[PDB]
Amino acid sequence: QVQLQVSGPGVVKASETLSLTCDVSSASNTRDYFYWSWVRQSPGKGLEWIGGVYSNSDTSNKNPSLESRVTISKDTSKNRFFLRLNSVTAADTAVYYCSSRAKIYFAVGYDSGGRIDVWGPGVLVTVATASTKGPSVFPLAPSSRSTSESTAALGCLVKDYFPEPVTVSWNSGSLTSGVHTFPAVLQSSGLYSLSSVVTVPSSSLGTQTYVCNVNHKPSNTKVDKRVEIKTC
Amino acid sequence: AVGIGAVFLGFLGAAGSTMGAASMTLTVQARNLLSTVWGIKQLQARVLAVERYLRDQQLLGIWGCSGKLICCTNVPWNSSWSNRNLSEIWDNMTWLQWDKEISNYTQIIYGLLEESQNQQEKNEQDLLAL
Amino acid sequence: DQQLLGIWGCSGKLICCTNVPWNSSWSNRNLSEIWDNMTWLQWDKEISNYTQIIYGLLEESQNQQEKNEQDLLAL
Amino acid sequence: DIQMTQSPSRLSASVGDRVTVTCRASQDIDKDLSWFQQKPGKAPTLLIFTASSLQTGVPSRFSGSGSGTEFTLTISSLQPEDFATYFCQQDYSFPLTFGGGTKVDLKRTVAAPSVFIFPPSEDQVKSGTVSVVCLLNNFYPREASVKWKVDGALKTGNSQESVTEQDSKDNTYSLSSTLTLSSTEYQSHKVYACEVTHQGLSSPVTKSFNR
Amino acid sequence: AENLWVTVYYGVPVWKDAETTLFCASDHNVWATHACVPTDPNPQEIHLENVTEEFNMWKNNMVEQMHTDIISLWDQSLKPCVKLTPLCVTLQCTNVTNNITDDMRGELKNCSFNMTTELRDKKQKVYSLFYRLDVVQIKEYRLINCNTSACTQACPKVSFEPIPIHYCAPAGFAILKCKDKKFNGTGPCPSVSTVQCTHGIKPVVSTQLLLNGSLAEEEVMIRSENITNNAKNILVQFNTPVQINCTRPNNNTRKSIRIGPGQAFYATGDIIGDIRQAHCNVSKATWNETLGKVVKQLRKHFGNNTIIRFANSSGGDLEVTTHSFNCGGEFFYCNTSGLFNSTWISNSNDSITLPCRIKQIINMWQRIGQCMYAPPIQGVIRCVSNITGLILTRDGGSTNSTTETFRPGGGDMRDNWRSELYKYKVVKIEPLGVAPTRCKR
Ligand SMILES: *[C@@H]1O[C@H](CO)[C@@H](O[C@@H]2O[C@H](CO)[C@@H](O[C@@H]3O[C@H](CO)[C@@H](O)[C@H](O[C@H]4O[C@H](CO)[C@@H](O)[C@H](O)[C@@H]4O[C@H]4O[C@H](CO)[C@@H](O)[C@H](O)[C@@H]4O)[C@@H]3O)[C@H](O)[C@H]2NC(C)=O)[C@H](O)[C@H]1NC(C)=O
Ligand SMILES: *[C@@H]1O[C@H](CO)[C@@H](O[C@@H]2O[C@H](CO)[C@@H](O)[C@H](O)[C@H]2NC(C)=O)[C@H](O)[C@H]1NC(C)=O
Ligand SMILES: *[C@@H]1O[C@H](CO)[C@@H](O[C@@H]2O[C@H](CO)[C@@H](O)[C@H](O)[C@H]2NC(C)=O)[C@H](O)[C@H]1NC(C)=O
Ligand SMILES: *[C@@H]1O[C@H](CO)[C@@H](O[C@@H]2O[C@H](CO)[C@@H](O)[C@H](O)[C@H]2NC(C)=O)[C@H](O)[C@H]1NC(C)=O
Ligand SMILES: *[C@@H]1O[C@H](CO)[C@@H](O[C@@H]2O[C@H](CO)[C@@H](O)[C@H](O)[C@H]2NC(C)=O)[C@H](O)[C@H]1NC(C)=O
Ligand SMILES: *[C@@H]1O[C@H](CO)[C@@H](O[C@@H]2O[C@H](CO)[C@@H](O)[C@H](O)[C@H]2NC(C)=O)[C@H](O)[C@H]1NC(C)=O
Ligand SMILES: *[C@@H]1O[C@H](CO)[C@@H](O[C@@H]2O[C@H](CO)[C@@H](O)[C@H](O)[C@H]2NC(C)=O)[C@H](O)[C@H]1NC(C)=O
Ligand SMILES: *[C@@H]1O[C@H](CO)[C@@H](O[C@@H]2O[C@H](CO)[C@@H](O)[C@H](O)[C@H]2NC(C)=O)[C@H](O)[C@H]1NC(C)=O
Ligand SMILES: *[C@@H]1O[C@H](CO)[C@@H](O[C@@H]2O[C@H](CO)[C@@H](O)[C@H](O)[C@H]2NC(C)=O)[C@H](O)[C@H]1NC(C)=O
Ligand SMILES: *[C@@H]1O[C@H](CO)[C@@H](O[C@@H]2O[C@H](CO)[C@@H](O)[C@H](O)[C@H]2NC(C)=O)[C@H](O)[C@H]1NC(C)=O
Ligand SMILES: *[C@@H]1O[C@H](CO)[C@@H](O)[C@H](O)[C@H]1NC(C)=O
Ligand SMILES: *[C@@H]1O[C@H](CO)[C@@H](O)[C@H](O)[C@H]1NC(C)=O
Ligand SMILES: *[C@@H]1O[C@H](CO)[C@@H](O)[C@H](O)[C@H]1NC(C)=O
Ligand SMILES: *[C@@H]1O[C@H](CO)[C@@H](O)[C@H](O)[C@H]1NC(C)=O
Ligand SMILES: *[C@@H]1O[C@H](CO)[C@@H](O)[C@H](O)[C@H]1NC(C)=O
Ligand SMILES: *[C@@H]1O[C@H](CO)[C@@H](O)[C@H](O)[C@H]1NC(C)=O
Repeated sequence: QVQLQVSGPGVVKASETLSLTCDVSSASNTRDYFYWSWVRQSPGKGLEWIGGVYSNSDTSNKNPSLESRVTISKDTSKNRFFLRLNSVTAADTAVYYCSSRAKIYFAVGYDSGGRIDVWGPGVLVTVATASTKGPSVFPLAPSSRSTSESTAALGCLVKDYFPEPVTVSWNSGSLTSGVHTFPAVLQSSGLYSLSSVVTVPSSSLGTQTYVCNVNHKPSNTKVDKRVEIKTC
Repeated sequence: AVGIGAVFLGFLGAAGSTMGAASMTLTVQARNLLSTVWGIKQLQARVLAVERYLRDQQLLGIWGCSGKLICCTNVPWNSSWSNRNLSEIWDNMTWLQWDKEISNYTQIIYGLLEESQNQQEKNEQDLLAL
Repeated sequence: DQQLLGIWGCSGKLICCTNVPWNSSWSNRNLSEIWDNMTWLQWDKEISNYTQIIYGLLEESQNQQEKNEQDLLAL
Repeated sequence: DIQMTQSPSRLSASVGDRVTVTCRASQDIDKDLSWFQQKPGKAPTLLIFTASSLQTGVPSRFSGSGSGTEFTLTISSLQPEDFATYFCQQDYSFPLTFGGGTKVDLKRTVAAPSVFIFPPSEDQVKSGTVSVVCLLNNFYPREASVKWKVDGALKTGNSQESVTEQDSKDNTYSLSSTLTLSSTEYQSHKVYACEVTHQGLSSPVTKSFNR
Repeated sequence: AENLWVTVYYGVPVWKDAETTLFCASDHNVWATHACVPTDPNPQEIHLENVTEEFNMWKNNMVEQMHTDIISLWDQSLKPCVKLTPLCVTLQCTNVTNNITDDMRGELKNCSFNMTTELRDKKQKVYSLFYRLDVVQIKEYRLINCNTSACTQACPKVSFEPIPIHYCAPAGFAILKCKDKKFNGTGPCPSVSTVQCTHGIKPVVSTQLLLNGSLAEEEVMIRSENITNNAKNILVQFNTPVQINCTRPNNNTRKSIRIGPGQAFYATGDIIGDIRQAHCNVSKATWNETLGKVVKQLRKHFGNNTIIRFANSSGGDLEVTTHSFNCGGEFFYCNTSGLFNSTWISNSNDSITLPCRIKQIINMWQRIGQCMYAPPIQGVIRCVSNITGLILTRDGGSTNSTTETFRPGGGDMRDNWRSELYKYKVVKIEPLGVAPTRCKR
């Protein structure tokens, strides 16, 4: 069975050259030829075929939309292949997958009716424009009037940080039930923002200490923020 | 299929595979079983290959299985040769292991097969006599 | 020669029919002009170019036929 | 380029139900189209090739039919492991065009969201930009509508929705609608409200605050 | 109830260990390339996935077959040319003392002798230059081989250049290759592959040093039939070759003497210019690094805290006591004393020069009574080779000893072919099988 592993820079600046390298570890030594291809999936969108190349011939085939920006090369001696994208824009942020396609034959002409069509684990590529920075953490306090209900909701807004990821815990990890940390969304400022909320018994307000612990390795920023009601 | 390669199955590729999976790749094995000091030994190499292929073909023919890859026969399988179940052998054993298992019963099976082929020929003659 | 015949399923048959259709570009002559107006030597000279491709076609056709027969007998 | 259209875009079915998906091309492409399955955070895996042949190791419950322009993928017995996004890829001519994807989710009962709104703190106001967060907690089905009303008037833009995946335990969703504004624009209005409409709410639920 | 019946399967992927005759494939020479099958320009390799096979390089029939084939080829090449029966006569010799170096005093002997003329009733007084290893005293000298057997002059137009040879089995037989790295030459090989036949193996003759061979992939490889036994030779395969530059710079002159009807004897008339010893240069730093790798791999099989010393050959024939090889027709015997002279304890442009002696009377294989005379090669001769391996012998010593001494070895050419055929075995296909099935005819 053939195995594919892809690698490359996780962050590429705009208008630069995005280089991805996918290596193959197989062949069964029978002098087969595979078809090595690249496919991307943008966040919230479907799959799209960038291009591909044969494993023995120089015949390489490209998407007409991306024909002028994509260059696909291969090294058969070292069993790997490289994709280069030029004039990268913000729309190119996507999960890239490298693939090998083959057809099983008994002999040259005796098709057996089988393929492999394998896909690599893939890597996320983000087209950023800002630099590293730690988050600002703002408590999302329950309104004083919302004590009439039996369940209270509180949270923490983690805003203006770059790059991903940020890990959010509650009460140093002791509070896990009811915790929802939403995915990060890139803001018009060019930096990430998210919220981490939790639902708790409203009777526990005033007896429980609720602290959100935010961790951001890239700026080495750890912030512990209390969240309490607003007494008037 | 536009973008697709050709993985040609190789000679003795399914040697390590189970018997059930290895029985699907008999063709790649069977298709190429025939094809001063250097020339003299090349000659006897050719002769050895030819006679081996001819003996194999004769053994196939005398069992009534000429020109076939899988040949269903009329002789029953004696349980004394192997007490293993069908699902055991066809999904948890390779052809090499089977050959090692029944290496000491091949001659009896071959004799029974050729005797049954002779009996079948006699029965066909009797049927054609009517 | 014997194995070449056998890989087409024509073992032991002097005349053996096959499922490969006769493409027109190989020869546009009719049956009457072939079997009653010329010999085998002229025929072989004519189809010398299309011999290997025809052999491969027959070979793959027999391969498909034996695969289908095995699949049918499996049930 | 040959265009693939897949239907239905999203569907809900329980374990053991029969599921059908239709993939249609823009022109005749013979039987050259493969059906592929991809799990969350995983690479795609081959289910069917040439629209009728089952890949080795795939359960026989999966099947494919159709030909020409219209092809169909059928799951006879849905199982917990089958809940993954399915897509249809053509290979009759270049370029290789993929399908739109078919996300399938586990079925459950209706659960109404718990709706909350969080006014920004003063510290957030002094930063020059503010974010008002409206939280929908533990709801199903995924279909929900959140609208932003400022001083009683519906207004569009400046609001972003972020949704967690279907919870492994209770099979519900939670959503955050964040309205991000400048401090000047925030102080240019008084009342901010998020209105939520969902299958489990007989009437819309409006959570609002005055600055 | 089961209703089990025999089913015959043809083309079953089963093989069996067997011995067969492997013909030659390749692209005037002693090794007959003209009489060999043309090799496939695209060799067809197959990975035997899910397969494990047991190999044993020390009992491989391929090595014996190659040895027999090489001996037969050498015998064939030496038949159709002159046999120097009349060369055995009393030789009146003098020391060569004109334009010679201090290290070549007495090496060359200028010997005058009577020789048979084309006419049976005439004699001619001729002279020739003979190396000291070729002449033995009865001022009177005779060829060393005279009291052993007559010598056959090597065919002059026949070249001794090694040519790659592919040993390929007949149909119904395949060759199994062990591609697993760090292989030990005996036991299971997890990574097995099947091939029609092997790569190009040059029949290079050499003692104490494997030249122009195949190198290891990962690291230096130590192999032995029984490492604990001191009577078993150790084969070392290098990962990086060591360049060795051998040269005889004497400007030898070749002259022909009509020793009969249509029979010519080729003699060394005179040396143009200065006379100096042939030698071989080996890079000092590269050799030291290679020996460091060798000692690193050897300490694994003999302990980590044991002294490892490389010393000179114990003794015996000139073939085994010195690095004996053939380069460009000439036969060199090099004193490998500066190479295997060092000790190892666990913790520039200069090069090692090994003097070499040229010999004309050659006892090629380990045989008595079959000797060959090499005609002189005209002009300066120089060549460069790749030391890619080593043959060693461990001294007896004792268990109580805390040091292991390894000396250079060789002599037997079976090891030379073993070092190339270590990753190869031959098997015969068994396509017929019988299985139980619920099918009935
Ligand atoms: C390991 O491999 C390396 C690389 O292949 C080997 O080194 C090569 O060795 C060869 C053979 O010695 C050598 O080729 C000779 O080089 C000389 C310089 O070019 C030539 O003198 C010589 O040609 C003569 O000999 C041929 C037969 O050997 C004849 O076909 C040819 O016509 C020439 O013979 C004429 O001249 C001689 C001398 O005057 C005379 O006696 C004859 O009658 C005739 O008139 C060869 O081409 C390569 O140059 C070497 N290459 C390098 C890089 O060094 C090395 O030997 C191998 N090691 C081992 C141990 O095998
Ligand atoms: C060698 O073994 C592996 C597993 O040990 C075989 O792969 C199996 O193939 C079967 C049939 O296709 C599958 O049902 C199994 O799930 C596979 N196992 C794994 C771990 O993936 C493999 O086929 C064997 N080699 C050959 C050449 O057949
Ligand atoms: C080897 O000996 C021969 C003969 O003994 C030498 O040839 C003689 O060379 C001298 C010049 O030095 C001539 O005057 C003689 O006429 C030669 N004699 C014959 C019989 O040819 C030869 O030079 C000697 N070679 C060496 C290297 O010492
Ligand atoms: C070649 O043969 C001649 C003739 O036999 C040798 O000359 C004889 O030498 C012996 C002593 O060895 C004398 O007793 C004879 O009188 C000599 N005869 C003649 C005619 O000269 C000559 O020595 C031989 N040469 C060599 C190099 O051995
Ligand atoms: C000695 O070894 C060197 C290094 O391995 C050989 O050089 C290689 O030659 C091969 C020829 O097949 C090339 O494919 C490699 O690229 C070469 N490698 C380097 C590093 O140059 C050299 O040919 C060897 N010489 C002899 C006579 O065997
Ligand atoms: C490798 O050689 C050693 C040394 O000869 C063998 O071990 C010896 O076996 C003999 C058998 O009669 C004993 O008498 C010796 O006392 C043993 N010596 C030692 C040092 O163990 C060993 O068996 C050989 N290995 C193999 C695999 O044959
Ligand atoms: C082997 O090395 C020796 C020195 O260790 C070389 O001898 C030198 O040869 C060059 C020829 O280029 C002369 O210019 C020097 O004068 C020599 N020096 C000495 C000290 O003898 C020898 O040439 C080398 N041989 C080879 C074949 O590389
Ligand atoms: C053996 O000979 C080769 C070839 O002459 C030597 O390599 C040369 O080394 C010189 C001196 O450093 C360089 O100028 C040349 O460019 C080299 N040529 C090649 C082809 O590599 C090599 O050093 C010699 N080795 C020994 C041990 O004497
Ligand atoms: C290995 O080295 C030893 C020690 O140098 C060599 O022994 C020498 O042999 C010569 C005669 O060939 C004697 O004249 C020396 O006196 C010896 N040396 C010593 C120090 O006693 C031995 O010959 C070398 N081995 C080889 C194969 O060359
Ligand atoms: C191989 O070379 C070594 C090193 O030169 C030789 O050992 C030398 O032998 C001579 C004899 O004349 C002694 O004078 C030296 O002292 C010895 N050197 C050392 C370092 O011990 C050895 O004899 C040579 N081998 C042969 C067979 O001649
Ligand atoms: C020739 O030289 C060697 C070595 O120097 C010497 O032993 C021999 O006696 C010499 N022979 C003569 C001068 O005849
Ligand atoms: C030949 O002579 C040499 C040297 O005189 C001697 O060592 C050898 O044993 C002799 N061989 C025979 C077979 O007489
Ligand atoms: C490799 O071969 C040697 C030869 O004696 C043997 O002792 C050793 O156990 C083998 N190693 C393995 C891992 O089988
Ligand atoms: C050897 O001698 C010949 C004849 O004098 C000459 O032409 C040639 O150049 C010499 N070779 C060398 C290497 O000195
Ligand atoms: C030898 O020393 C090395 C140091 O790297 C160590 O890893 C290895 O285990 C040692 N071997 C033995 C046999 O003690
Ligand atoms: C051997 O090495 C020793 C170092 O102890 C040195 O004295 C001696 O000269 C060396 N001999 C040779 C022949 O290299």
